[PDB]
Amino acid sequence: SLKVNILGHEFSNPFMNAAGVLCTTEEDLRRMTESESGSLIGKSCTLAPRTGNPEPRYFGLPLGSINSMGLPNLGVDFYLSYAAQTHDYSRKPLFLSMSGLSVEESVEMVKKLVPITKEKGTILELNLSCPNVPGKPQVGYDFDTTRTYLQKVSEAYGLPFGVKMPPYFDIAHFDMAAAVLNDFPLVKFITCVNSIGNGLVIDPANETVVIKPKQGFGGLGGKYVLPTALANVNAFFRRCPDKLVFGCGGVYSGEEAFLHILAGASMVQVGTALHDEGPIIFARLNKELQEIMTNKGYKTLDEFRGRVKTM
Amino acid sequence: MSLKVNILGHEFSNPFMNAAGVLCTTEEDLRRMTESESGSLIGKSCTLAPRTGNPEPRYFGLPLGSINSMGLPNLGVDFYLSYAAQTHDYSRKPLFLSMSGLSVEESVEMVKKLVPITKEKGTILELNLSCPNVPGKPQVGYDFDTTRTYLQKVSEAYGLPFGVKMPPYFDIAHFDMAAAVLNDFPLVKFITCVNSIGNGLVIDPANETVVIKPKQGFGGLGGKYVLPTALANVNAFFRRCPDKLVFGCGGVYSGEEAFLHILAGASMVQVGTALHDEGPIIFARLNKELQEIMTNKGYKTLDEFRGRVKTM
Ligand SMILES: Cc1cc2nc3c(=O)[nH]c(=O)nc-3n(C[C@H](O)[C@H](O)[C@H](O)COP(=O)(O)O)c2cc1C
Ligand SMILES: Cc1cc2nc3c(=O)[nH]c(=O)nc-3n(C[C@H](O)[C@H](O)[C@H](O)COP(=O)(O)O)c2cc1C
Repeated sequence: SLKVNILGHEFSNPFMNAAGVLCTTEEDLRRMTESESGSLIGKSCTLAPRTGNPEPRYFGLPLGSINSMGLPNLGVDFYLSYAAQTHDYSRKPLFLSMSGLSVEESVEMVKKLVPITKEKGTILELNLSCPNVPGKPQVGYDFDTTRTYLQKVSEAYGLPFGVKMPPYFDIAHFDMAAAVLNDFPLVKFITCVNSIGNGLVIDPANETVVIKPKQGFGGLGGKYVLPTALANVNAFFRRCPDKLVFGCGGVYSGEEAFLHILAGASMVQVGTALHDEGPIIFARLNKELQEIMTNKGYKTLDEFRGRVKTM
Repeated sequence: MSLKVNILGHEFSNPFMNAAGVLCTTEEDLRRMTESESGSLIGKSCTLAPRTGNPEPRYFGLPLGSINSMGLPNLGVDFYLSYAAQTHDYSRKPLFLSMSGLSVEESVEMVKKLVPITKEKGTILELNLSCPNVPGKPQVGYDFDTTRTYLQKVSEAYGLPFGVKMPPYFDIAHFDMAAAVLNDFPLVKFITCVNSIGNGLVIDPANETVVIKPKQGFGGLGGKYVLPTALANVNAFFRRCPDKLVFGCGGVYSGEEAFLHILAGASMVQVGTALHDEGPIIFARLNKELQEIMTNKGYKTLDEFRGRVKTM
């Protein structure tokens, strides 16, 4: 059994898309709904539509991806209408990611979600980590600013929600981040992690960067990020015992999913690998994770979630 | 054709050296680096008193790199100063020493001891603001107020040009903030980008157990994991600190990666994980591979393409 029971919902399996991959348009979301994924999440949205950064803004790499999309999205009203009128909740639960570029914008957006969450059960993931908007640094790397967002969003939304965090690389930062998150009881899950921000890829043949925005600087995903993701998942799993942790980063196989769950993940998100392979990946992921559990004698994910062994 | 680099008052035969921490802890390590084809070498980050470091296992080689939590094992500052003063053959190549005191008071005492040896022998200082593996000691480089303090106290105590080993940054505001601090210290002549990507976690799916013992399995990542991060940091500081040099460190396994670092702005190129895997023979291979790339492109010197990465 791959089932996950959290937030009052039954999820058929722990897999979903990472925000931003296969979730921007109505057709994208249809394809995620029809897939074997246990859930799905809408593109991080803004109050008004955006077309995003200029091209080229995505480059697939042997070890993953680099991107600077720039939050292209159809605007909050599109995703709310999708959540209210279009999505088939009998197939699977639905998350929406919101990434207002100011606390005021984020507050306006979540207020609109309230009635739809109440009526339909739509779940909010507040994005505190977009690394690709020029002039808008990651909110999650300023703990005073993070505290402000969480306060104002908690007050405006007033229902349980989650947060998408940037990756941290210092034990003191894990402690400081957890201290802020633990002051907000409505934050019921933490998604670790967003892209490793502001990497640079250069093509040796033409001596040129591979993406146009920000002088070539963009978010890294895929195989580059697995050990970082696992560390963040485990660090918050241990520091935030009354919250759930969702794993995101470097998942290409059931084995990586198993590691995320062992580190403490309740749901497992798939970005770069899904971009590479398409939504058929979720069928493969379910099969591979089931095999591993079968071979190890695990009847349910609860038997090993967060049970990574240390020396 | 030439791989020569003229910086810091020296002619380096080529841009390659070890990354601090790899093949540089013992006298025997340092001899092997000196005998290698490397353009330079740097001593293990040291502390005022000797350290044996963390318990085993504390290093694990990976298909895409390495994870470690060594814990700053080193023979103590007096050993490296004595190596620099009496043992090192400067006719072979210049010497850097890395210092990583666990408090600013410790660093000040260490750099004061270095002053006369730098004056006499020309030994170069790299101040480590980024060790991610000592429990309870966060990266100084991730606190810009603390960084300003270290740089003020070390500038005042040492009083000669030196460099800094920085942790990797992942946010444009952080590049801006880091550069604003570094640009206030004229004695900071070079910036080495980057130290390990800190506090990664590797788990073996077969036994469900982490692969290193210290810090519940959390350790710094090196190798293929870090190349795009290293290139970004190199280029970000190359642009923001035009009065300083940048050294590249991270993800170098071949002449191709070295070429990319130099294109991004690197004056010297440091090799960590790949050197740990291959041994000091790697430097001969790197020189050959970089020259081959230059030959194919029609470049005669590094100066022809250093910092000339193109954007769109
Ligand atoms: C093309 C692309 C678009 C993305 N857009 C978003 C987004 O809108 N919101 C968000 O929280 N993360 C976004 N990310 C980050 C992913 O959600 C994910 O955190 C990251 O790619 C790491 O997972 P991976 O290793 O599976 O790619 C995006 C990633 C990619 C590659
Ligand atoms: C075994 C080991 C020991 C290290 N010790 C140090 C050290 O003492 N001082 C330091 O500044 N960096 C240290 N590092 C970081 C490396 O100098 C380098 O910044 C990092 O490994 C990235 O380069 P690479 O990708 O070539 O490994 C160490 C790395 C390894 C693998």
